[PDB]
Amino acid sequence: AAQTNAPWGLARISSTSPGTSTYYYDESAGQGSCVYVIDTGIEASHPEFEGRAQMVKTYYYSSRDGNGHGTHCAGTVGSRTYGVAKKTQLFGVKVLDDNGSGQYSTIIAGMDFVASDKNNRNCPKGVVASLSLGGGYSSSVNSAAARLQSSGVMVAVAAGNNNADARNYSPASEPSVCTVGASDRYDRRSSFSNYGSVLDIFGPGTDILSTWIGGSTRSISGTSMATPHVAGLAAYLMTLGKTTAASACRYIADTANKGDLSNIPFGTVNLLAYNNYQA
Ligand SMILES: [Eu+2]
Ligand SMILES: [Eu+2]
Repeated sequence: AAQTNAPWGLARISSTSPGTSTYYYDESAGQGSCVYVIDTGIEASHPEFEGRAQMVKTYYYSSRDGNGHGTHCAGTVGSRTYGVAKKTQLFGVKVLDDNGSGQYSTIIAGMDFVASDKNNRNCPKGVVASLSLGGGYSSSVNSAAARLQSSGVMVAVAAGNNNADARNYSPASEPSVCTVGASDRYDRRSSFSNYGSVLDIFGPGTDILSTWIGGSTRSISGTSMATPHVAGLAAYLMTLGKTTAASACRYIADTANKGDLSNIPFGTVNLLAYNNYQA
């Protein structure tokens, strides 16, 4: 399948070079997989989700996304026009308030929730969790992310936006999950992206168009935007049978575009997520 005039990040993940505008992908499109988006919520009524999104848990007064951040990330995973895995099922867990903030105890509870809730869901091709959030180092937050991965869920987390070594941020610094940095449309590391030995992979993160609340769309930047590209790619690859939740991060790294990025400090991987699609 081919999507013409696609957002640049979708085109980039299906090409060996920058500057293309068509997203090439297999028609299976992540069907049979499930992605939990652990964030500010998802506006599940947005037409771009086609009935494939639902809220399953909130830690606040309402399950509504009053911010937009979670709806944008969910759109990059699996919306029709803006998503990597256009037929996946999306589940929202609201651990962040409508200002985009949340306490570590609530974030931990949301990860433990997903590890249990997945046993109630029909996800024959596998389960992914996308965490576009983080803060200062906490061993308890890292441990919760490690538990979620060990339970059989592919965990993708943002590296952080501090232009610093990700070893001082959580859950980015947990080795056992998939820690995602950001790149721009010219194959440079995004100017805000964290780096360091704990990063596993880069994805598109500067000027990413996706869904927004009120049935709208908007372009924003961050490692929060790169993370759902990798989460959606994992769901897509699991549906094709190429990898499993336990090994998806390693498979993505082994099959990535290598050496294409500039402004990568010594000691950080030079790997950009790539779907290896061949018609
Ligand atoms: Eu190349
Ligand atoms: Eu890792």
